[PDB]
Amino acid sequence: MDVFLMIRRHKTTIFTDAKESSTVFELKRIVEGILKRPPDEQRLYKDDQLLDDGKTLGECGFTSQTARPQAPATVGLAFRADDTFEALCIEPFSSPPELPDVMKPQDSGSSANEQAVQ
Amino acid sequence: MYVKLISSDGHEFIVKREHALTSGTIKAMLSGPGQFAENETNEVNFREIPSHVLSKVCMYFTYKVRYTNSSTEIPEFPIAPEIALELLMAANFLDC
Amino acid sequence: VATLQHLCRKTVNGH
Repeated sequence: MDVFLMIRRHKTTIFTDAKESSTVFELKRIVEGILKRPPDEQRLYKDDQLLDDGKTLGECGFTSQTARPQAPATVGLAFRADDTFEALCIEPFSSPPELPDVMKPQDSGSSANEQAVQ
Repeated sequence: MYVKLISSDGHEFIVKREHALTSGTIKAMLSGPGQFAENETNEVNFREIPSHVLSKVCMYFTYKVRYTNSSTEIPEFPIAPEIALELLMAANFLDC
Repeated sequence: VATLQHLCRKTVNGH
């Protein structure tokens, strides 16, 4: 019945809320309000995969076990125009002490610089 | 309705208005008695709260919403020598 | 339920 969803973007993450039986189309509206992107030049990703707006959170993969106050759901939003990308790689905010979204080893990478985006 | 919170680090996080209404100050900012810039609406700005901290307290912003009508378990957030120090003035600065 | 303000004091008050 209810499910918590979240959109993922580098340094940018939006907490989105919707009903498991709502409609990927409804969650899409939040993007046009935060990123201002319509259901055309934008793509969603769920569970290391691509989100399908042809199904609902429950008929897509969320129900009440992969989205809630205990375990929220994250979607990757990327816009493809000619040759550009956005999501795909979710840059996690600052969390070197705890909240290790993954096994971030951090062996080396700080006082050496690496390409750097600008 | 949702609001975006920015950390002095550069990270950004947005929580539904009601989800952010758990700050006591973020809700008043959505319409605080201030001027209106061509942009920047329903957003929060903390010049003294890092990204990892604004998200820490933010979890209670949503946890408190569904726990406000519970009154049975209501666990407690984990605190240790690594995270929680900033919440001292930041967590308290965000009302309850 | 309380915000993070009370949980943060738990460590400073005890820890």
